[PDB]
Amino acid sequence: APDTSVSNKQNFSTDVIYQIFTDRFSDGNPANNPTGAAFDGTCTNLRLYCGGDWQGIINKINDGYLTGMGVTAIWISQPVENIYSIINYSGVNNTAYHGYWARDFKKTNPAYGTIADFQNLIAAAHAKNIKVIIAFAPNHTSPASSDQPSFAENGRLYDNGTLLGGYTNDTQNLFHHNGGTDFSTTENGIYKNLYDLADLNHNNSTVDVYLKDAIKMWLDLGIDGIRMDAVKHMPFGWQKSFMAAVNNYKPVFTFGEWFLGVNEVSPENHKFANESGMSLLDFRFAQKVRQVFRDNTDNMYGLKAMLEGSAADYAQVDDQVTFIDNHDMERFHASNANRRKLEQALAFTLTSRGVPAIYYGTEQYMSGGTDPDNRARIPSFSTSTTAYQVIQKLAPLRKSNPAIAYGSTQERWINNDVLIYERKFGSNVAVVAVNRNLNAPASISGLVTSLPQGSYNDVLGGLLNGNTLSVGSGGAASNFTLAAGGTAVWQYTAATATPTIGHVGPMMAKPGVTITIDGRGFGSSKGTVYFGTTAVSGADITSWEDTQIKVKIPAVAGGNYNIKVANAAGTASNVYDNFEVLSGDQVSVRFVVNNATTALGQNVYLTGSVSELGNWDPAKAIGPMYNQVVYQYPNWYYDVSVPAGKTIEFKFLKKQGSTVTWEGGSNHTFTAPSSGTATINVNWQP
Ligand SMILES: OC[C@H]1O[C@H](O[C@H]2[C@H](O)[C@@H](O)[C@@H](O[C@H]3[C@H](O)[C@@H](O)[C@@H](O[C@H]4[C@H](O)[C@@H](O)[C@@H](O[C@H]5[C@H](O)[C@@H](O)[C@@H](O[C@H]6[C@H](O)[C@@H](O)[C@@H](O[C@H]7[C@H](O)[C@@H](O)[C@H](O)O[C@@H]7CO)O[C@@H]6CO)O[C@@H]5CO)O[C@@H]4CO)O[C@@H]3CO)O[C@@H]2CO)[C@H](O)[C@@H](O)[C@@H]1O
Ligand SMILES: OC[C@H]1O[C@H](O[C@H]2[C@H](O)[C@@H](O)[C@@H](O[C@H]3[C@H](O)[C@@H](O)[C@@H](O[C@H]4[C@H](O)[C@@H](O)[C@H](O)O[C@@H]4CO)O[C@@H]3CO)O[C@@H]2CO)[C@H](O)[C@@H](O)[C@@H]1O
Ligand SMILES: OC[C@H]1O[C@H](O[C@H]2[C@H](O)[C@@H](O)[C@@H](O[C@H]3[C@H](O)[C@@H](O)[C@@H](O[C@H]4[C@H](O)[C@@H](O)[C@H](O)O[C@@H]4CO)O[C@@H]3CO)O[C@@H]2CO)[C@H](O)[C@@H](O)[C@@H]1O
Ligand SMILES: OC[C@H]1O[C@H](O[C@H]2[C@H](O)[C@@H](O)[C@@H](O)O[C@@H]2CO)[C@H](O)[C@@H](O)[C@@H]1O
Ligand SMILES: [Ca+2]
Ligand SMILES: [Ca+2]
Ligand SMILES: [Ca+2]
Repeated sequence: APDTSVSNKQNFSTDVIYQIFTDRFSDGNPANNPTGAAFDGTCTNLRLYCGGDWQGIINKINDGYLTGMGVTAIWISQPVENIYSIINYSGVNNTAYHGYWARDFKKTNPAYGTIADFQNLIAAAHAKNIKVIIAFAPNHTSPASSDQPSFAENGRLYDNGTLLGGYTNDTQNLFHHNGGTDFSTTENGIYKNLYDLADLNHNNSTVDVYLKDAIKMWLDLGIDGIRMDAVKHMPFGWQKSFMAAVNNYKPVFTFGEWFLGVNEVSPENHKFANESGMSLLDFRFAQKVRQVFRDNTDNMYGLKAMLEGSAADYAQVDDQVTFIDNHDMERFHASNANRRKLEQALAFTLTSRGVPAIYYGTEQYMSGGTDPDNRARIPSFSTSTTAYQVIQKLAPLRKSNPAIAYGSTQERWINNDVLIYERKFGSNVAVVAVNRNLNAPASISGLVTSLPQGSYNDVLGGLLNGNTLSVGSGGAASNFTLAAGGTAVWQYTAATATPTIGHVGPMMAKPGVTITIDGRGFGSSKGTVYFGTTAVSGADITSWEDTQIKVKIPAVAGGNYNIKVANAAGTASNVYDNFEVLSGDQVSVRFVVNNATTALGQNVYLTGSVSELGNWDPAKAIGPMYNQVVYQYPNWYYDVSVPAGKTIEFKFLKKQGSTVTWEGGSNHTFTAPSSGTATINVNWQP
């Protein structure tokens, strides 16, 4: 099958996602609607259930609303059963309409539908070439109070109907009891509760095994991707072991929600996306786009800087999920704003690197403040809005032109208000011009591109006041006027002679697992696949065609490898780096080191005899470790994904910048559990 096939669960770069807030999209089955004080059929009270369900989504898939727009993927509110409580937060009733207050990760939220309904959704979507992503929020259960067990459902967690425990009298320590986070530090936000939500303790074996078994149930139901919620608030090491469980079973595109504020560039964020096994929602992209196209707090130079910086900071920038708004922030389109601002932001996002995700209702020019005002019921299913047409015209390009899906990004023309950028992959090219100034046109002279000589029509057909482009020899474009608010897209596609890799997924797994290599120019005959210097050919290459290769990871030592392929003739492709071969199945283990004193700025890290611990390379040591919440300085702790059942030697380090101080004595040693969790507690050796 080609890279663009709906069956490709490992690559969403050729797709356009539609963010569906289930309760607010379409009530296709009034019979499953909640009743009484928990429901408002008019959807005036945005904190109660309005009735939106999976049958509704199926209907909108079948009547062409989404397909007519060029949407090829959707994500939905967490499908698992939520609490049924109607919580009164200071005179206002609140329900779990949003799906984030889970009580049973192995059952469905009856308001959205039954397991049968979910199966029907997966089937209907796939029949229309639409992939399905589910939100999954394993960070917590629901609102709770340990002193007041009668409040809500006391954050109780059930295992397919069987009660495991609640927040009160939690002798099993299924949850954290460290108060609520104040977001002061990453550690603080991980081991303390978000709001009043009962924080799950992933170091508890029951919780660990339960959640991994739960996600596998959904994987078996045929989901195509996972949107991990609140990933900045769960142990990064545990999450890596979670992604390993997923990838070593049935790998599907996974990305997490890690909020970044305006002007926030986070090295931790980058590292997480680069080493966790999942990518992230591109807040850096979203926030900059809002600054430039919505709030006028930065110009095109800032947009360019974001594009160049992110392409260098994220190992796989093409896996970051882009957007201009979501279910938490104010909708991009302000009531009194010119609609062209939204239309340009959409065009920009749809033609830029990554995986575009459009919040439901954006195309209907919905406006709204922060939660819950940004969650109104979609007011119309009109295909006649300009925004709907913009998406309809550009979304399909991610499938037809690989430069959009996998291409590099290069600024070709720029000033305060104008940015003309080029996407290029193999012989494929796309050039996009955007003039955010709604009052002043710009004279574009001296524009040079990789487009072959010829005349190019605006893919938007002038919808956003674009124009035709005339390209002479050398890719030089004839002088033209870019209209005020003008947005144009010019593109070129052609066969690529040389094998070219545009995407690889998953990027982390143990040997034997099948990975998907997408691109162009692979040829129809099986070639060779390289993991570092190791060559793979023949039987282990399950399938091979021009745009997609399915190949099993060879039994090489755990570590980071460059991926490369060669066609049957022996011509080598470009290198796709940062592939992590795991040393085997993974388990999450908590390491605790006692009496490790340090100077301000100096932190403790973990190093060891397996790749999961950096193979004794301080530059790849695990950390910085924590020392405030679960354990207190001079004691440090950290949760780490390590190969199950392996005997591992390790030591702790104290690092100040790249300056390292090693534990003295012999290495510490332990054998990781075969499944579940474990805690290894040792003393710092001088
Ligand atoms: O021994 C003393 C005492 O200890 C214990 O009590 C402590 C608690 O255990 C501890 O958690 C802590 O609770 C307090 C909080 O720290 C504090 O912040 C405060 O919480 C308020 C909050 O400040 C209010 O704003 C309000 O919250 C609102 C939000 O503002 C709304 O936006 C909304 O939210 C929900 C969203 O609508 C949902 O979509 C979803 O959000 C998800 C996002 O959409 C998604 O993108 C993201 O990634 O993930 C999100 C989560 O899935 O869920 C949101 C949360 O439900 O609605 C909420 C609710 O109205 O209200 C909260 C609650 O009041 O006050 C807390 C109570 O004090 O501190 C306690 C005291 O130290 C013991 O439990 C106790 O018995 C002991 O006596
Ligand atoms: O995000 C919050 C902060 O995180 C990081 O801070 C960590 C430090 O870099 C790391 O050294 C350690 O800090 C411990 C000190 O090493 C240790 O000496 C002692 O600190 C003393 C201090 O020496 C003394 O001068 C002062 O009067 O009292 C301090 C005791 O509170 O304990 C420290 C731990 O409490 O761990 C820190 C994380 O907990 C970032 O480096 C920092 O910039 C962030 O603000
Ligand atoms: O990769 C080949 C070798 O791998 C393994 O060796 C690793 C060690 O097992 C591991 O402990 C660590 O070694 C560090 C020491 O633990 C640490 O004490 C220090 O050693 C200093 C020593 O303190 C000092 O007295 C002496 O003068 O210099 C030593 C350094 O040469 O740093 C060590 C790291 O440089 O990392 C080792 C890998 O680098 C296998 O155990 C070994 O058999 C293999 O040959
Ligand atoms: O002609 C090559 C040149 O094209 C672009 O330069 C633009 C510049 O961005 C505009 O602001 C204005 O000064 O016109 C120039 C072309 O004459 C590229 O930005 C530049 O890197 C490239 O060399
Ligand atoms: Ca319904
Ligand atoms: Ca947490
Ligand atoms: Ca890369």
